[PDB]
Amino acid sequence: MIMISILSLLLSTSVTLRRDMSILFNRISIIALAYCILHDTMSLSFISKGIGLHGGLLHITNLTQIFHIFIFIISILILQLTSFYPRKVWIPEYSSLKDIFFNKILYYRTKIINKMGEHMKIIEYPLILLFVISGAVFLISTNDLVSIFLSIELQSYGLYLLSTIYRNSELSTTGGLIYFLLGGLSSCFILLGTSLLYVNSGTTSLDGLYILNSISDVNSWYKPYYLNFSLLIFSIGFLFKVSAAPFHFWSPDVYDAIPTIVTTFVAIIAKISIFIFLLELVYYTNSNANSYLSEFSWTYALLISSLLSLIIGTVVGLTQFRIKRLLAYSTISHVGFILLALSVSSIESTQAFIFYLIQYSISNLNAFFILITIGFSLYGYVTNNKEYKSLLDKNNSPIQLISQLKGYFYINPLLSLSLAITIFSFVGVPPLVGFFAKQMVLSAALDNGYIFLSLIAIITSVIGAVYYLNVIKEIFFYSPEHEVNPVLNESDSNFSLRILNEKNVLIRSVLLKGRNIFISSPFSITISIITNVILLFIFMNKEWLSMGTILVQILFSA
Amino acid sequence: MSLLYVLLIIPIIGIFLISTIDSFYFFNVSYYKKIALITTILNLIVSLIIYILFDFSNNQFQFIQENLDLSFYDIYLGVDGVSIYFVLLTTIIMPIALVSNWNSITNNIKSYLIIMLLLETLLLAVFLVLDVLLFYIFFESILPPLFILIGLFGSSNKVRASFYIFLYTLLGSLFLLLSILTMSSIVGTTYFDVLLKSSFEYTTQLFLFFGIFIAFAVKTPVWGLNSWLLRAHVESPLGGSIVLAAIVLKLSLYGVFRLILPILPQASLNLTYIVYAIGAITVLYASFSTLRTVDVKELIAYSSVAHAAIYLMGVFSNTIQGLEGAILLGLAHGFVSSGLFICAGGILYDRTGTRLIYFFRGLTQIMPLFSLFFFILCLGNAGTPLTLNFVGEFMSLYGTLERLPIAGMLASTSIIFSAAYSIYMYNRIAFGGSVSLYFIDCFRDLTKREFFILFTLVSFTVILGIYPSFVLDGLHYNISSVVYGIEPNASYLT
Amino acid sequence: MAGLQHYKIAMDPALVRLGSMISNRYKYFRWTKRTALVSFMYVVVVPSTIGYLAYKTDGLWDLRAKRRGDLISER
Amino acid sequence: MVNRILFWTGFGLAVRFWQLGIEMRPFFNRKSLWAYPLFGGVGASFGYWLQSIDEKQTKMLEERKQAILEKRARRAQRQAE
Amino acid sequence: ASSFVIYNISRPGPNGEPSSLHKWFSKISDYKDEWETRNTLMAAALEQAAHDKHLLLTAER
Amino acid sequence: PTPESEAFLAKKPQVPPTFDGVDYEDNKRLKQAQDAIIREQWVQVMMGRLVREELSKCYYREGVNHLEKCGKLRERYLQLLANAKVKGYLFEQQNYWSKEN
Ligand SMILES: CCCCCCCCCCCCCCCCCC(=O)OC[C@H](COP(=O)(O)OCCN)OC(=O)CCCCCCCCCCCCCCCCC
Ligand SMILES: CCCCCCCCCCCCCCCCCC(=O)OC[C@H](COP(=O)(O)OCCN)OC(=O)CCCCCCCCCCCCCCCCC
Repeated sequence: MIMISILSLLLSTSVTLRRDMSILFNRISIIALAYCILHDTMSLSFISKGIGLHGGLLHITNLTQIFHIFIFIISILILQLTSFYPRKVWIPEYSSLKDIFFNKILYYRTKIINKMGEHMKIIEYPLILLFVISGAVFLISTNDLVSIFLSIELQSYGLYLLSTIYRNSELSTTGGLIYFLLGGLSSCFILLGTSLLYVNSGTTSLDGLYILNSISDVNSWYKPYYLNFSLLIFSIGFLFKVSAAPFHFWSPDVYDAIPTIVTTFVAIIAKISIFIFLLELVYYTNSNANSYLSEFSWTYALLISSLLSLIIGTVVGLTQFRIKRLLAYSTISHVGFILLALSVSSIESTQAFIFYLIQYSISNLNAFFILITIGFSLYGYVTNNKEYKSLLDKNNSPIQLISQLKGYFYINPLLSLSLAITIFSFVGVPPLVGFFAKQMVLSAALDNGYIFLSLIAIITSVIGAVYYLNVIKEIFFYSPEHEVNPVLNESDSNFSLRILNEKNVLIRSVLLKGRNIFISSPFSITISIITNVILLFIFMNKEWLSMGTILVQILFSA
Repeated sequence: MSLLYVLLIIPIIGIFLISTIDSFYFFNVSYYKKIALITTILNLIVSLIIYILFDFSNNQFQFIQENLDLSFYDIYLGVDGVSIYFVLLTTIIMPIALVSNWNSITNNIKSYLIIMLLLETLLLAVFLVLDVLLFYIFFESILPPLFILIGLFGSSNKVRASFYIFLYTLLGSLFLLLSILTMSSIVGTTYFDVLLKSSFEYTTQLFLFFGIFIAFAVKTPVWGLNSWLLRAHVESPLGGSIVLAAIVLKLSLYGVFRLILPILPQASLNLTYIVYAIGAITVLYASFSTLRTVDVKELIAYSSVAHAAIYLMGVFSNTIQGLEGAILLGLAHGFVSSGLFICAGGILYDRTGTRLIYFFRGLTQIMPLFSLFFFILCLGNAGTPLTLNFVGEFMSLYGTLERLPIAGMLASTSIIFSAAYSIYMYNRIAFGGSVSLYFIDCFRDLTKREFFILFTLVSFTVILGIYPSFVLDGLHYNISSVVYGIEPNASYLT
Repeated sequence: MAGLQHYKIAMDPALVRLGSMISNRYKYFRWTKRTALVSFMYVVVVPSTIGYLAYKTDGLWDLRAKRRGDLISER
Repeated sequence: MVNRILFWTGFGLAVRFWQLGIEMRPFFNRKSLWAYPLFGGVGASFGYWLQSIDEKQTKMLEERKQAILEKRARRAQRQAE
Repeated sequence: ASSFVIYNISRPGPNGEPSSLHKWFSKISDYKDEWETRNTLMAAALEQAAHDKHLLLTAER
Repeated sequence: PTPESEAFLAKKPQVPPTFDGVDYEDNKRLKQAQDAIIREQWVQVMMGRLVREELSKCYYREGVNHLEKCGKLRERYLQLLANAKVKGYLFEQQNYWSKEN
């Protein structure tokens, strides 16, 4: 279905040059991904460690199909950013169901809703978006060394294209160059690792590699050192793509330079596909008998990177003043927790891994959604701050500095509380979902004898909390630097709105002002659902946690 | 709907009404303050109904509601003697905290009341949960509302204060969380009725003890880990300060009864000489330090440190008297420290705008109602008899002396220095010359509001100081369950 | 000065300056011979002394119902 | 106090409340009042669905536990020799 | 005056039979075995719940 | 003997004060055992309270002759002071001991 949509969208896109079609194409991509969820919901009625498909080059598991749906749902939520205008006009005289569904309203919308904004004029943006999704879901379902390489390039090349698709921004083309150049080096290490597996084992099949690993784990002439060493080189390339330390330098630069709406997709979708792919490869290569194999296990690169990410993510975030660089470093610290759970290969840690990945993706999505919504809300506000005037790409990244959030609690108190809840979920304060995620990882690491890493995880968490608190302090402890726009409410600056019936006949005529210009419903509702999932998780945890419990039992089923 | 769940629900309804009433009526700020106050009053009324029905000699948790729809993280509530009086202290204190700020907020009043009401639900949840992870979840849930209370309504140095109280508490609690997770892994559950039944191995108990004690020492606080209290309790708004000193300090004390006395008795017995050295050091170093403190609220904040050391020494005495004294002193300190913060942060700081003790002199001449209550609270802070502060200090110190005499004698010396710093402060403020020449305007005496939030606090300490049996009657059988030891001829009856 | 208007005080500059120096003093602490010895006396020795005496004498005595011909020493 | 329908009816009610507060739109204007039944109706539907999911999850987890005691039994019985 | 009045009328009287209001406060707070029944089922249910997790968490890889 | 009041019917321990034979899995019986431990300890101690009470009346009634007339009441308290102390159930619950050792 994703492939039919890509081909069908491309054909419809090929024969048009109208940039006013961009919003419509984004909405059709939402509809198309909804069918993809339907076809994969249909496919979960079986219990198996895996079914190889299509000549054995692909495979399907219950885990694979669950995370296809999650990738689809995250992509639908993100696609809203380019499918609905950021602002709307609301009035009590056009709020009934008979109104929204039988009557129409008319006003000069173009300036109010930013009809011609850059993020509403890119025809091919939803199409490159679906290309990345195809690479991500193919990587999850990959069963072969060549399939691994093709899927990772497919996802990677699309992300480079998305970082540059805003071709008139000097920042975006610069960020696209950086990701491609360092990303291309990372892809050599993946190809080198895959090639070294093939030249030694004689197979591109992951099944066969697992069989070779399993027999060689006994307790002479062809001792299989290649498998751990190759997967070590192979894993390093995947650590770059999740921005794990010490391979993380690119992301604070790339995430800040590319537009925020692009950053939302680019910084979320890629970690889910790589981590899920790594999870299975960690399980089937994990030696049981303490032999010479286990001492050279490639998974120490994951444990070292988790350690290095816990320190770099929290320490370096202390001095960041630009909000997008802070989120990049906040992400690095969270992949430190994710990588600890992947490294401990226990039933408990795999449940913790599965839960942590989903809740962090939801939470990081909220932070970006709140940050974009605050940017779209400042339209009716002005400021005289000299720092804000000297910012580059203000239209692509309206909020660039933490100081821009100063006194946002006095501009929109409830939206500021949603930001605070999300950030407090990042620190791990109970009873927020973020706490329960960190709690499961720590309990699983503690139960497996990972005491030293568990202690560094708690210590770095206090350091990380400092810059989290620093964002909250700017929003709540100070009065804002933004003033409401005088000419929007000046007792005579009122624009007109017509309310018309099914037959385009006038019903009423109302004069409106800037205080009638609100945030669009898609963004407020998405923030409201996710914020309440974060806050109220303790009453809704049974099904969500039981899903991962069952998934791990299938994976571990002796 | 259990009475205990009613306790957690009323303050949430008050939050709903506070934040929606404008859609039904520009609403006046007086309305919000009246909704919040009545909300806390009905919560107090429910806690009094529970106490009438409460049974003093039952080893079953009372007023528990059957869930039976088990999930991963379920909230079970129940109450026995050790938790019943902390619940009452929370319900009595919070209305007084609301009145103590009636006139002194003047901005973001909706946010102040919603934060104050939420803090009540969380703090009550701490004392009512029947699970060790549930305990931790509520002990920590109060940091973000506490962080935002100080920053929104605190004094000049409220940024450094809010960071200190957040990061100290989190860092210590993270070590308590590690200890709690080890317990749940070995036992499979943190529910009280089945975790206390278990028996941990000595070295496990040893490492479980450090993790928990590191958190309880940051929260006591012990001397040297008390920077956060010096900053937060002073920079906080008056209502925040009352809640912080009279309720939040008690969570570590109540947590010693549920997390270490029943499960870690060997570790507690073998490590008392370390707890007592820290407890003895805190009694002396804090007492000497508050003698030289020049900010009136910091002097009163620093007194909390010295008294918290005394009931921290009591809970580790393994004696019936020390444990009863520790709860009675923690309760007594709740009323008296609340009154002393109202006297300093509410009465003096609203009149003068400063808290430096250098500027005050002879206040008795113009303010005889303030001095009358201030003296009675300075007597109670000195452990004078007919205050609940003496009964708690004497019972807490007797247990400390019997368990380990060298620490008892040193902790006893606090009878001198508590008096010393309490009366010395009292004289430099109420006595010690005529009215300070720095005051240009004359000052008015207690308003009716100030008189009645002090009369209420001095009534509770005095009545409980003459008849402490009201509280001791509901602690005798439950306190007995946490004692560890046996007599030569009573053990192993046949 | 604060949110709620207070009475007019003769805010003495010297006393105001003294109360600010105290609140800012922590920023100027330094490690020297004096400050290292005092900080080592209060934090280590005196506490470890009490800990030594508490450890050494834990269980040394019991006073309960002691009579003539029966000592107080328990160990 | 964990009822799937009551909780999720309220969750949908809370989503609408938080949404209107985020938009800084009035919480209760009479022409918009159809939305709370709608939000709570969709919320109730999500929780009837979660009911069926929880039922199937319970059956499958219960089946897995039996397989786990079954595996331990036939391994222990094999060790009797 | 109220303290003198209330104490006198609350006495059990020359005989050991309780007052009219004394019997109400005992009937309402009966709980003869209610806390003993409810607590036992909760403890047993959570003990089994801890057992099921112990099975799943320790399953052979 | 003093008749057993209605109050001293609802709180009588139906079980002996011991932990031998108790299945710690079964909650009712373990809780009853803990109840029997504590109540026996408290019952033994209030004996000292009544003996102390009687000795007080004896002391005043006898004045200077208290050193010679109140002897039996003196010793009975001293024995109780030597033995009776609420020590809890927790040690005995967690530590079995046998006399045939
Ligand atoms: C028993 C388990 C309970 C689990 C949690 C259940 C929910 C608990 C409460 C969570 C948050 C609820 C928020 C309730 C207030 C929402 C209504 C509202 O809009 O209040 C607005 C209020 C004032 O703003 P306003 O009046 O609009 O502007 C006037 C300017 N002149 O502005 C405010 O009131 C903001 C108040 C400050 C922020 C709240 C205190 C800090 C909270 C930190 C959030 C993250 C941690 C969440 C912890 C939840 C409880 C543990
Ligand atoms: C600072 C105070 C410190 C107090 C410390 C504790 C007390 C020790 C010091 C006082 C010593 C004597 C105390 C009073 C003893 C007598 C109390 C009394 O009034 O009893 C009479 C009344 C009925 O007698 P009754 O108990 O029924 O006898 C048969 C029962 N078998 O019994 C009653 O129940 C009636 C109770 C009436 C209310 C109490 C009366 C108190 C009298 C002293 C009041 C002092 C405060 C004055 C307040 C301001 C007055 C202007």
